Amino acid sequence: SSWLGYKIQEYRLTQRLLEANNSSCIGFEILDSNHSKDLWKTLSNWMDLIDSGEIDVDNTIFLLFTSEVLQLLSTSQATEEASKAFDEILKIVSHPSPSIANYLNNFSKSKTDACRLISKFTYIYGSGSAPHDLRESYKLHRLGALEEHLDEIMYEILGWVSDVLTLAAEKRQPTIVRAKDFGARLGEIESKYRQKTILNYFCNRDAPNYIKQLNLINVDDSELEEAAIANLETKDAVVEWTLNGDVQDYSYRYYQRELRRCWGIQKQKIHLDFNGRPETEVGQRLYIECLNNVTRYYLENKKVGDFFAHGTLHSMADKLTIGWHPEFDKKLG
Amino acid sequence: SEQEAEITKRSRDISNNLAKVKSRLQNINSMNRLANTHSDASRLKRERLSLSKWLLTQNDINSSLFSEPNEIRSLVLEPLARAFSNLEAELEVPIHVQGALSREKIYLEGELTRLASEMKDVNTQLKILR
Amino acid sequence: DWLSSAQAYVIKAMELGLVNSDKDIYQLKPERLLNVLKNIATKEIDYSTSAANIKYASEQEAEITKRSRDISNNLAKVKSRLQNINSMNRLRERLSLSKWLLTQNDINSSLFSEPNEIRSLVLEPLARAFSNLEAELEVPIHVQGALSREKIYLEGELTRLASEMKDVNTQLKILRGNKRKLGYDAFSVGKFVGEVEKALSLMG
Amino acid sequence: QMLKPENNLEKEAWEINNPAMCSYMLWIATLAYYQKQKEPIHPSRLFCLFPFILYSDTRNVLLSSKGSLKSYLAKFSNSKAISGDIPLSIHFRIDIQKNKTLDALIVAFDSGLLVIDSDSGLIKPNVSIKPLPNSKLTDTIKELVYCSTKIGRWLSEMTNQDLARDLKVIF
Repeated sequence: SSWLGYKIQEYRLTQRLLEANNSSCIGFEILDSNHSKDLWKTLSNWMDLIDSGEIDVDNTIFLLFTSEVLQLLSTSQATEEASKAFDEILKIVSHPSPSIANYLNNFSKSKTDACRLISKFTYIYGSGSAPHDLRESYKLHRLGALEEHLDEIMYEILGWVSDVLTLAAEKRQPTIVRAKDFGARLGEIESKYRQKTILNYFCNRDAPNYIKQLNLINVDDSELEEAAIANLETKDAVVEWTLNGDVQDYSYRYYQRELRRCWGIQKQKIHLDFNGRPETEVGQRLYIECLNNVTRYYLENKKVGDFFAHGTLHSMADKLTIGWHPEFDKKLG
Repeated sequence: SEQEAEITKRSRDISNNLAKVKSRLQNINSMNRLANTHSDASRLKRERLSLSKWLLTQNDINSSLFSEPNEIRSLVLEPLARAFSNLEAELEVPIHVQGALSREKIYLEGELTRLASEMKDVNTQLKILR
Repeated sequence: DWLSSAQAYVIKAMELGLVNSDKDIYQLKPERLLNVLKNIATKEIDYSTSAANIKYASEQEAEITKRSRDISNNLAKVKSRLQNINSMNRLRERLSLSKWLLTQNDINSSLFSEPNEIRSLVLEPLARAFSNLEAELEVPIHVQGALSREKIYLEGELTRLASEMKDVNTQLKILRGNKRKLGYDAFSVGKFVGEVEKALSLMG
Repeated sequence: QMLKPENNLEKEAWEINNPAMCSYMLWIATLAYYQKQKEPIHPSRLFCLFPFILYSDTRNVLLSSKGSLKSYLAKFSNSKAISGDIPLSIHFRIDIQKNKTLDALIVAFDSGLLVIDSDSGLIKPNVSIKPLPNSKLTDTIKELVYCSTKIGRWLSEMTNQDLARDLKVIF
């Protein structure tokens, strides 16, 4: 599906964060024997969390990755089964080592807190179908599906999940990740990879030369969308004007030559002045000082819109006639 | 105070992000209108260009008045027929493009509500510390 | 005239102000629209920016900008026929297509670059038949029609649509302002009131 | 001639005031001229076609009109009495569209659409080539072909003298 460098560690965490609604999936706590130290090390780490009130609002989810006790913690959803599991863990064997006793004696502090810890617990393992499970869960669980390109979206959200997993694992806190922050990050990834790779691909057309000459300046996507809608609106205005015969069909030659004059004037004005800036920066300055100019200019000796000047500048740059980057003819065409 | 410094820093961040979100919503409404506007303009262009294949066939089957081989057909007419053939396929907005436009519109409405709530509670904390 | 400046400041006073104004601004009465700016200019509190107000202005600005190009497509047609009015009072002249076809004989073609094909078949037969009309109806037949009423009406068409540009483009300038700087912090609202009180300094 | 111009703006103008359509509308107006009297059309009549059909201040009035000669001319002057600069602009739209008409003749001169006769300069259409029926047209061509036939039949009763006073054009 995605780039499969991420293991099941990130896959099951992202899948369980996908099927949630503002409920923080706390403490992945990777474990790799009924009397093992790391088990009660992990359940002892969640003591101060539920003992405090800044993290648990009685909506958190606790779970484990990779024994009779594990089934006792996993297979109990209600309070009475949690009580029965608590009495079974409290009477299974005598206290073998102090390294587990120091966690067990405080684990037996409160019956109700332990019962709510069991009621939110669900130990899971996962398998090799975890990328397929994440793919199917995102396909049939996400409202407003983005099925045309979901591999790279899952790649970015798995990169975010792996980054927060490493940031939680390197330091001394458990894996506290909320579904709200996960939903915000997945929404940002979805919006970034819908507004650009498909939407902006429809309304600019295989990377035409005007959008590439914009890309040489590497300006933000708001100017990219403004340029695309200006070019489309200018082409549609030409279509409307020559359908109804408003302007004669050679005044675009007198409009485009004058624009060559203004582009040469602004190029001498802004390229000779600095001569010590980066090429992209002086190209950005030339582009903005061209756009705030060439707006009072007349097509067929009458007033024309701002959108027409911007779109004819972009269509003029599309045929490699004018440019924004100082080195643009060697880069393309 | 440094608390006022970080509060003003995050307020500037949220203000610039809301400015970008409003600009993106204005753009996405512009493309939402421009999809059907460019579809209508392309339909009118296709209607004006639909005689080109017929004139291509009557160039193929008839005898011209020009004795010397001229490339007027090769440089004029099949450009128009090729434009007709391209505009036949590039007329209608695709369903996934319109769906992505609508999903981006409702998502930008969602971030408008979210960042407006963020605006509301940050200006409350400004007006309670000052 | 005035209400363009009033309505543009009211719409941006819901982006950066304390008024919600659930009544529709397009159908709002002018006398209601002046009390909204007095509330912003007198007291500046409860900076409640909401998405229901911001999303209304994006459709309001896009409807105003759509109305801007429809006036310009109508302002162009008034200005295009005004030049044909002004060409009438200075007069008509002979078009002389037969002499005009000879200018294409002495000019480059670049498509049918061989000059022995088009001149021997098309442009000289078109010139000789056009030269017959320069010797048949060469008498100056009078041209009438009394186009003085078109000068009066298109003066009224020009003084209405250009008056709309001095109103509509005022609404674009207030609503856009700086697309680099549409700030939503406390400093942007504080400098917004100074622009509002300048426009209301001239009520009489 | 107009090939595809090396501008993106002027290419879109070229695909609408296009020379394959413009050589078809001249052929239809020649066919409406040749049907009435079986006489070759004087080449100054075909120049006046594009002032009518390639604009909108005329072409939207030919669709409403159904009469002949001054019945259209009353529809600007006295039938609504609000405009009337439009039929005086037909003389000026000769010079604007002389560059559009002249090479629309040339594409019509190839492919057996319009045939000129020797050095006399008389255009005859190809009656052996069947035109498109009104069913197989599109929406915009159904307006223009009806406009081309209507102007092509109005000029059949137009001699050399009354073009200078009714159409107000002098060549």
